Amino acid sequence: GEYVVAKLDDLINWARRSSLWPMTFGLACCAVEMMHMAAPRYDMDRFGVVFRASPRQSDVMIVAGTLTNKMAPALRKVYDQMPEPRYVVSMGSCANGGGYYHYSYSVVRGCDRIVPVDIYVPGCPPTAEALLYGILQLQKKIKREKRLRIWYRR
Amino acid sequence: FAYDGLKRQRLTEPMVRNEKGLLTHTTWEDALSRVAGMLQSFQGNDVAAIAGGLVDAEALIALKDLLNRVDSDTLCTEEVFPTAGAGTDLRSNYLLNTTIAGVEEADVVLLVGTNPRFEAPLFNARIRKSWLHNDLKVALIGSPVD
Amino acid sequence: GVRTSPTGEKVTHTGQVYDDGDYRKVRFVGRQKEVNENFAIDLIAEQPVSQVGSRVISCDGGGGALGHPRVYINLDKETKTGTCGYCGLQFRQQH
Amino acid sequence: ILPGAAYTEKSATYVNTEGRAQQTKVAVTPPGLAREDWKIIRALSEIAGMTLPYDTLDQVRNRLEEVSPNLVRYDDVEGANYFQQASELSKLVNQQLLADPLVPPQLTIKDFYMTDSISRASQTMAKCVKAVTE
Amino acid sequence: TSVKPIFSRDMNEAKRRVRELYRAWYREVPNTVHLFQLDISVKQGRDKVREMFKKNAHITDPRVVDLLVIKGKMELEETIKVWKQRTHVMRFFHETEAPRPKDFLSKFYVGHDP
Amino acid sequence: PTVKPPTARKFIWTNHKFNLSGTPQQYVPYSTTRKKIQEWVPPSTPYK
Amino acid sequence: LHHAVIPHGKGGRSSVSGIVATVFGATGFLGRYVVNHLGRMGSQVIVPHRCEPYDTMHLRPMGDLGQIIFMDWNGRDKDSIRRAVEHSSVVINLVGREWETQNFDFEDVFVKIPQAIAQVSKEAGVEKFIHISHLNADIKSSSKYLRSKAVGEKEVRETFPEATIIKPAEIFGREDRFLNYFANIKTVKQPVYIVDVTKGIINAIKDPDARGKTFAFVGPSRYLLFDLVQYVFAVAHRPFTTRDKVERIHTTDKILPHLPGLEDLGVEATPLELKAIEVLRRHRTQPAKTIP
Amino acid sequence: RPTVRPRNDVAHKQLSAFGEYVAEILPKYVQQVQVSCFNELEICIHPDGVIPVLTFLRDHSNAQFKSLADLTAVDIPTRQNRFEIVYNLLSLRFNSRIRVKTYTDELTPIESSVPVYKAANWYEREIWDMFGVFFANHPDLRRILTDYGFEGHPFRKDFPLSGYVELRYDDEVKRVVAEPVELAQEFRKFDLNSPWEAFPAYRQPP
Ligand SMILES: NC(=O)C1=CN([C@@H]2O[C@H](COP(=O)(O)OP(=O)(O)OC[C@H]3O[C@@H](n4cnc5c(N)ncnc54)[C@H](OP(=O)(O)O)[C@@H]3O)[C@@H](O)[C@H]2O)C=CC1
Ligand code: SF4
Ligand SMILES: [Zn+2]
Repeated sequence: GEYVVAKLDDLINWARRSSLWPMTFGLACCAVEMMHMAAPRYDMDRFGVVFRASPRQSDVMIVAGTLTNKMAPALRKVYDQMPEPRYVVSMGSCANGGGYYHYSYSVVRGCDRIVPVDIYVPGCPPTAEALLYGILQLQKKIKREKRLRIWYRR
Repeated sequence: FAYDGLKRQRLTEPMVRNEKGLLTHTTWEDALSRVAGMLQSFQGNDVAAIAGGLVDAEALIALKDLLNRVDSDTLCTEEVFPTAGAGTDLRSNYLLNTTIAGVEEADVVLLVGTNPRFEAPLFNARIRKSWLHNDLKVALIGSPVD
Repeated sequence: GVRTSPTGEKVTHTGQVYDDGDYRKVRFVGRQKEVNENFAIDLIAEQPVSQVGSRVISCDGGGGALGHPRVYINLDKETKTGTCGYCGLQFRQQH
Repeated sequence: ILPGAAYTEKSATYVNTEGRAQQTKVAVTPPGLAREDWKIIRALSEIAGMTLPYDTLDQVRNRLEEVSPNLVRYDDVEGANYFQQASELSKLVNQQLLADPLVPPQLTIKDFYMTDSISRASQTMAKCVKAVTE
Repeated sequence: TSVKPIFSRDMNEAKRRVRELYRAWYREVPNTVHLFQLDISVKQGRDKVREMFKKNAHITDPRVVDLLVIKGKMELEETIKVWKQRTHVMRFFHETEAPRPKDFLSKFYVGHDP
Repeated sequence: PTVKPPTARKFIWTNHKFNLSGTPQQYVPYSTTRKKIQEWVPPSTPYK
Repeated sequence: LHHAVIPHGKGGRSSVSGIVATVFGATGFLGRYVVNHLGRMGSQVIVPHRCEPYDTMHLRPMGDLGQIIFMDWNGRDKDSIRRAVEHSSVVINLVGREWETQNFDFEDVFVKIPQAIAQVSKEAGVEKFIHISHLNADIKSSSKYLRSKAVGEKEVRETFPEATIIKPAEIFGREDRFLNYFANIKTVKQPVYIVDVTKGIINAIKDPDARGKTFAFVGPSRYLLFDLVQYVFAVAHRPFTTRDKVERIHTTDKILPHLPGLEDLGVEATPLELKAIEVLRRHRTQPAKTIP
Repeated sequence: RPTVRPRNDVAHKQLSAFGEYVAEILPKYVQQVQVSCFNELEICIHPDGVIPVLTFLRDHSNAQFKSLADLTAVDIPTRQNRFEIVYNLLSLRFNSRIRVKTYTDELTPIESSVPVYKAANWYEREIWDMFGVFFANHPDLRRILTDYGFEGHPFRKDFPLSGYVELRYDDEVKRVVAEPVELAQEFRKFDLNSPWEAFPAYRQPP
């Protein structure tokens, strides 16, 4: 029986990591490098990562740029409308911890004050390749998930 | 250079004696309750205070006001000063009335029972300045210190 | 020169280690304490003293422009060696 | 034991040998649970039902002014007079001089470095004492 | 002591603007509680509005009063037009800020701040 | 590196490691300085 | 106090409360509020969890960097309990299930697991222990849920005598299985607000007089179950589950005058009428009569 | 001299001459005229002269400063009138730039220049938001950059760099909340100024 549960986890994990549909908050500079990840050289679509997805068909939110206090409530609302399972990738110093505006009166010091974060991509900005490395790292995180194995043991 | 002593042997928490007679950390609430209880049960000469060398004036008057409210006037310092005659009635009895800068105006200085070099190094330096530039005449009654 | 404490936690080259009652070592439970094992203080001590035939030698740390600012070391005292203030290499005037 | 603050950790009034009142400023706060000294006594007075009539630094310094007005004249040297009156009283009672010679407590540099709790706790002052005695 | 006025030329005219602003705020609270789906009562909303006015009761400069009303009108415009979100409206109530101690002893126990 | 090998140093890692985030070998930050203020330790024996 | 746990700051996110807490059952209803209030004031929180890390994600924003630490644990593995508690100054047990599973019955969640946490905490030297029981815990209850709560409540008091035991009534709140339970459809009830229970728990950690005591957390008003369910439907704008669950809902809320309550920890009980709409607004597509 | 920026005396004279020209024509408002060593002309005016002086520079046939390049403020707390209002204008006809400066304090309105330049609309909103200077007769004066309900004017020298409040999501109330700002690492103030004078040419008489 546990053999069945192990293989269904593999199946659903494979499907979810193989069809990661992102919503990008293109907040600032870092949005440019995610555009270069979609561009032909890296072609995120070839991994199953569609270029643009609506928030309600999205699986991963990519916070790409500085999150201000004025924008923080809007970002939380979009996260709360994401169907589950949902993941958050924080990309760039600004989103990671405030970066170069960390000491500003108007900047949230890291988007993890507003939403939970699964992957932190460092850089100002991270290169398109560095972002792609972070996306592939999120895929490996999903591969490790054991939702049914843990469900069967409750 | 003595500032590094501010990082050693510091008192960081209130302490009280426990059942075994050893000092043990406690809260501010608990420690002050123990003191307040003993303070409320004594009056007059049963309560005294001694002020150390580095105490500030705000704490000196607060402690004086507190013991005065149990009718205690035994507010003492470690350093003696004769209470004979005027005592501390007149400030001029216990002050450097000439002022430190006044040394540069003097022509004779009589030092009595003191070693200013170590007691007041910057005061002694002000004497040497006068000695060097004003041809000040200095005499000492006491030990022949350098 | 890495050593462990009575708790088994490794002491860093800066002498850091959480003591017995420090809760903060809970951060290492299920993970690890990053420690660099190549203590620079011990590595420099392994270098031999260079014997030179002059009162003053210069050191730039090697590699020319890839080293450190060039400094001149006085070797008049025979009690000890001349040590470069930048890289720690030692020099001694011969006889 | 009530942990107080050192002179680098409070804004507090000191009067030098001239009678000149000066104040410190807080450079760092007291360590751990230590508190400003006049606040400890003020807090103690309230728990003992004898609340003192001042709640801030400015108010305790208003109190200091009621007792000795010169204590809040910062950097000023207030002259003191009436040496004649003091001299008259000093003669009223005759006390004999002891035969002991006048010997200062500090005779050499070794006695200079440690004279209070702060300097007695200083490792630098210990090195100085060792250096001049050896 | 001659200065350029903002709107009011004296405190009597300034006070008329204050009362108009208070009336506008008082009447808007029931709508705000409904549109923003607030969990406060209308009484709480109006009590908060009254509190905000009261803390500025001691002003005697008509220019300062004028600026306070100008800012009050802008705050009301942001609320009426739903430029604010629910978070902005609820920031007047400090719902997650545990009360700071006020008496001397409580402040003495916790830290060094006056 | 088969044609121009890197310069050898004794301290250079002989075994490369890949990204270890999410494993028991992940880096955990901590302060590398020692305690600054030393508290006074009361005497062990009783004497009030 | 060890120097690391002396309080500092102004009680905010970046402050240091001096509390180092292990919260078992932190991924549930009560746990999310407890962890939030601990992280609000800058406490170190250790979160042992049995579930997927994905299911602990909502806890991460609750503390500043490094203040929330997650660990795996198994209720039946005492070594995993020892790892989680050996650095803590307080242990909080919120473990429980409203139903039984093939792997865990009520005697496991409410007796065996709490006793093991209490015993290992005692051995590890933990000073404070806070254990959540139930107001209606009773070995003669018709509910196997409430009978186990009584047995375990006794074993904790014996194993860790200094434990603070808290006995809440039915707790209502956004994620409750009480008001939501009625909205998803003889007896007097005295339900208590989730934030009140959380504040009571937090103040028990600080209060030294709370050690060794047993508290009953109840709301300010008593209601007939019929009058309460009627009010829920009115608030939800709606025209007006296991066997053990039904027994609990029909058990009258005990009145234990001798026990200290929320007012003995400085907490004012929140009336249901103030907070009911908060919980029931999402259910939308006359205050209830109270017993004097 | 390869490293020294060359001077331009022809432009310096032209701008100086136009500076006198402007001051002769608008003596009611012009308080000072100066030309910098890198050839920028600044007219300093009484705040009453904003509309007349700007209108003259836009419309006069020897001016034709049709473009408002920028409008901003500078906070100088030591001055009685701490706010300096700066208008940078461009004349395409004469390929020239000019700067007009006036002043105000916290409580004194400045006349809005939207009637002269429609570009002024948002700039004056930004000055209101960042500095708290009120512009009279503005078609729509309100904050433009700061968050809704934000208190204070961040660009004032006495406003702290990190402000007074910071935001986070709170799970208990299920929304973003504002709280007094605490920093895990305080911003480290640096004292960088050398104690030796750099530029004798600007020494202030003692
Ligand atoms: N809510 C109420 O109305 C009242 C509750 N209580 C008590 O308060 C405590 C918490 O209440 P609540 O938070 O509502 O309960 P929840 O069911 O909401 O959360 C229960 C917690 O227990 C954990 N848990 C359950 N079974 C196991 C297990 N076998 N091994 C390990 N962990 C386990 C769950 O973790 P996972 O997510 O991994 O399942 C979850 O974190 C419980 O003890 C409950 O009985 C008392 C009175 C009233
Ligand atoms: S992290 Fe760098 S590149 Fe990205 S938005 Fe911030 S400043 Fe721009
Ligand atoms: Zn060198």
